[PDB]
Amino acid sequence: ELEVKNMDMKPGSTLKITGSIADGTDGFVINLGQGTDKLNLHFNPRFSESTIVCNSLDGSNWGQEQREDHLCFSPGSEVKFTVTFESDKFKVKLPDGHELTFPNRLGHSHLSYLSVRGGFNMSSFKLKE
Amino acid sequence: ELEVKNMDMKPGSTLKITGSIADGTDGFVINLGQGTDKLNLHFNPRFSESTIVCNSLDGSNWGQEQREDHLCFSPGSEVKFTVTFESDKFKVKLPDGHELTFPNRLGHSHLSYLSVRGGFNMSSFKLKE
Ligand SMILES: OC[C@H]1O[C@@H](O[C@H]2[C@H](O)[C@@H](O)[C@H](O)O[C@@H]2CO)[C@H](O)[C@@H](O)[C@H]1O
Ligand SMILES: OC[C@H]1O[C@@H](O[C@H]2[C@H](O)[C@@H](O)[C@H](O)O[C@@H]2CO)[C@H](O)[C@@H](O)[C@H]1O
Repeated sequence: ELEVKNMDMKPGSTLKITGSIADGTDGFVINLGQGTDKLNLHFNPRFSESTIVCNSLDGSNWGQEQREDHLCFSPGSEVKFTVTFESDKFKVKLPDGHELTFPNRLGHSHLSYLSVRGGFNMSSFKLKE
Repeated sequence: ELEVKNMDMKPGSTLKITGSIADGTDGFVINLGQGTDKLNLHFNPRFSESTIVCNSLDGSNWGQEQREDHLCFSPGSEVKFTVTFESDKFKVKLPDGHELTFPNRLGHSHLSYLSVRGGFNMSSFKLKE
């Protein structure tokens, strides 16, 4: 339920998130955007469905749902995701090395809100230039 | 206006902040507390007065002000602060190992709100128990 607010994530920067995935959890959520009603990227690993459902949020309506069946990490372990923001798109680097890519459909050249929902408890985040 | 809402900082754990002091600023603030109304530790380095002002704020009530002139850093530099929360006091470890201490006046055994004002651009946040 943690929520970082008013950060300055410009294009080219890299956000490094390390946290722990609660035992026996269905999944979790990492939201990046301008605010709660505007999520440029909604990274959501569903252990239940065995997928990483990524999607965007523009107020009330979600965008087309994209899915990646490359859930190669487990609960009980503390892992790290490295998502690098780029005007054109985001590249999330999964803990097992596999890079993902989600489009910046909302045209936002600046992120400022992050929120950790679900069974993930992040111990630290690092914003690189 | 940067604010980390919803953290789970209990006594014993340690927050480890890192950032850049904006060139030309007169100071910056790091608030640790229950919210905007309740601040258990208001950490404020004044380059304009060359001290570090520490105080507590119970909604409207600002406690007795503490001033520590061990302000051995300047703007344009990257500093590191380590805040250990003992339920009885806050111990702030300055960039140069010098340790400060501020009594937990509001008697809380949990901190869930961080906020940064002033000319400090935060790059790291690590919280571990
Ligand atoms: O799209 C991300 C969004 O999905 C919601 O659930 C979807 C579900 O993934 C989809 O298969 C179904 O058709 O619609 C549901 C929404 O009504 C989640 O509830 C939400 O948290 C996001 O993860
Ligand atoms: O106690 C922290 C608190 O300080 C206020 O500033 C004081 C200042 O310390 C004092 O020298 C001056 O005489 O009065 C000011 C206002 O009462 C800040 O206004 C407040 O934001 C905190 O930083």
